[PDB]
Amino acid sequence: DRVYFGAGVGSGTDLSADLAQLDTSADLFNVAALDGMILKAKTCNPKIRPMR
Amino acid sequence: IVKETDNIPIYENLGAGGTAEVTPVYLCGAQALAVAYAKRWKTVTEEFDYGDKYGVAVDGIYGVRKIIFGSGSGDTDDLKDHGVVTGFFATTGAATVAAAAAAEN
Repeated sequence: DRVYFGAGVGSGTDLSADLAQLDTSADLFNVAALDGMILKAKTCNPKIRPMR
Repeated sequence: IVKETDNIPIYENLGAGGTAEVTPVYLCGAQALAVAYAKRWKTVTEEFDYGDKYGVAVDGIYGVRKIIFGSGSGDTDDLKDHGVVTGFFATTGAATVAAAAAAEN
C-alpha cells in the first residue's frame, strides 16, 4: 500500500519481477504517476500523516 | 462541492466479469441524514482488583439513519432516499471490502 511501480503495474509477490515490468517508453515519472503515488499515500490503512 | 473522504468503501469483484472494483459516490442535499443523540460521548474511569487495574471507557447513546420515505399506497411502501443520490462507478484502487463481505448476502 506504499509502493508504486511505473504506471501502476506489477504484482505483490516479487520485487525483481515487479522491477522487470518497468520499460522506458510507458513507465516514466509523470503527472499520472505522481497522482498514483498520492493515492497510495492517501489510501493506505496506516494513513500517512501529511506534512501540513 | 465534491469532497474527498478516504473512508468510502471499495467493493471487490462487483464490476465487469467479477474482477473490477465498484465504489459509491453520494450526492446529498438538505435533509439527507438524521442523527439522534440520547446521550453524547462521555468518559468514565474505574479501578479493579484492589486498585491494581485501571480502566478507561468511552460511552454514548445515539443513532445515525439515512432518511428514506415511502412513495406508494402504504406509509412504509416503495421507499425512496429522501435527499440522497447514489452513484456506482468503477475504480482501479485496492478494495476496502473483501469479496466475501461485498457479495450479496
